[PDB]
Amino acid sequence: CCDFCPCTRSIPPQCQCTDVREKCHSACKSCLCTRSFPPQCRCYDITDFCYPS
Amino acid sequence: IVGGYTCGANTVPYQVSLNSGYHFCGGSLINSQWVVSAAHCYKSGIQVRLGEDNINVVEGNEQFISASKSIVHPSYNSNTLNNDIMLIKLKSAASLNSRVASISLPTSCASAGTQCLISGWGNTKSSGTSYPDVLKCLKAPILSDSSCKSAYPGQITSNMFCAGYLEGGKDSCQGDSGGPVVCSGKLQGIVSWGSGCAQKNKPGVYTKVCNYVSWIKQTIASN
Amino acid sequence: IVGGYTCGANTVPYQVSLNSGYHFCGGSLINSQWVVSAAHCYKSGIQVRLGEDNINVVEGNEQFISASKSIVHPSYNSNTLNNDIMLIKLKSAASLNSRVASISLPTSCASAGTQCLISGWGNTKSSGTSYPDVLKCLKAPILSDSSCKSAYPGQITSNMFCAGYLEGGKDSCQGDSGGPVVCSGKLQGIVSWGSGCAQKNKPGVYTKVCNYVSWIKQTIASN
Repeated sequence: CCDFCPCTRSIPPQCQCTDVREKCHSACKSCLCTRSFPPQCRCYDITDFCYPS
Repeated sequence: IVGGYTCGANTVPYQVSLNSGYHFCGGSLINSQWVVSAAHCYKSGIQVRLGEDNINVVEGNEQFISASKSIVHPSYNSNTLNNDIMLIKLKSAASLNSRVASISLPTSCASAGTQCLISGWGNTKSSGTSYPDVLKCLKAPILSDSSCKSAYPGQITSNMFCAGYLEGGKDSCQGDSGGPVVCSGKLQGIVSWGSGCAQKNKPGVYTKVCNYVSWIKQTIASN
Repeated sequence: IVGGYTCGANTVPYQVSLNSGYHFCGGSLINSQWVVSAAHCYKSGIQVRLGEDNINVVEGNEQFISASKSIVHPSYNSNTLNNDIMLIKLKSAASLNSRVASISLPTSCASAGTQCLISGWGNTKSSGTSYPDVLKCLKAPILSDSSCKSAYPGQITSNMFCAGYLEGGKDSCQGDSGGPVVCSGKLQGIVSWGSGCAQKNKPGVYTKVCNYVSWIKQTIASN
C-alpha cells in the first residue's frame, strides 16, 4: 500500500512513499518514526514502483 | 529511555508528562505558564502533568494543569520533521518549587561532545515493549553534524542534531517524544525521531532548540 | 511530455538525449564540452546524443559523444531530491551550429508567472504508456512557490520550483528528467520529479538552476 508516491521522471523512475503511518513495517526496509504514542512512521525506501492506494 | 537509569523522584523538575487519558509525550517547563514540546506531539485536549515521578500513582507533589492553547511552529514540517517544536500554555500558572521548576533556554548552541541529560517515560527496550512508570534518565553526548548525517543520509536539516551512541544500547524511545535534552543546564534539545530505538548506527534525532529561542520569546510575549 | 506538441526537428538545439543502450534521461548543452542534467540521472557508461529529433532514427544532424566524466552536485540528496543537478563533460567538443547550440545559463532567477519551454522524449500519457519518439515541447508557466508547497506539502526546498498547470493535463513525465526548462532564453530549470504525470494539483517540480550558476562555473573551469 501507498497513497502519496512521488517519482523522479527518469527511466527507470526512482519512487518513494511519503505516507505517514503508525505501523512500521514489513515490506519497508528503511523506516523512521517519531517517538510518541502512537508513533508517526515513514518508509524512506526508494524503489521502481509505488505501490497502489 | 533504553539503557538508562531511574532518575529519582523530582530530580528532573522541569520534566512534564503530557496526558490525554494516557501519557503520550513529554515536554519541558520553561516558565510557570509554558511548556516546550515536539510539534508531532500536537493533540487536542492536553493536560500537562508536572511534579511527576510514577505517572500511574499520585505521590503528592504533582500539579495537573490543562493546556489552554497549543502553538505548533509555523514552519513545522510534518513529512520531514523539520521545525519539530511546539508551545503549550498552561491555563493556570504552575507553582514553582524544588520539584516543579523551569528550565533555562540556551543563549548559545551546544557543541558536539557536550554531555546532556535525556529523560522520559518511554519504552525501555530496543526490541519489544516495556514501559516504566518511574522517570528514566540517560546521559548521552551530542554527536557531530557529520556523524548525524552519515547515520541518516538526506534526513538531517539544520534544525536537528543527533545525540547518543553509535554502538547502540542507549537512546530515547517511543513515549519520550517532546521531552528534554539538557546540557550544561540549558534546554538544548527535544526528543523527536529515530529508526527503531538504541539500534547500531541509528542514534536519536532531536530538535535544535537554540534555533528557536526568538520565536519562543516573541510567541510567549504576545500569547 | 503530456499535453504537448511536436517541437519540429532541431527547433530545440540545446536539448540532448542521454543514452546507455536506450534513452534514459534528457539534458541541456551549455557549452561545446558540457551537459546539464539531473543528479538522479547519474549512470555509468553515458553517451550524449546531440542534434536529435527522432531518437530511433539517424537523420543526419546528430552528434554522438561519450561522457568523459560526470559530476553530481556535492550536496545532492537522493531522498528529498534537493540539489538535483549533474554536470557531464563530453569526451570531445561538440560542433556547434544551427541545430546543435548551447543554452545560456541564467543571471537571475525567474519569477512566478514566466512562460517557459519544457521538452523531452518522455511519456505522453498520464495513465498508460506511449513514447513519441520525436521531441515534444510544452509551454508552461512557473508557479508560485506558495502553490508549489501547497501541492507538495513539506517536499519543496529552496532549490526547486513547480511549473505547469494545477488543472492537470499538461506536464513533463518519465523520460523527461534532466531536460531543459527554458524561460526567456535561459536555462531556469531541470526536469526532476512529480507525483504521477499531468495529474490535478500535482504539477512538475524542477531544479532551480539559478541557485547553481557559481558551482557550474567553477566546476567547468577546473575540469
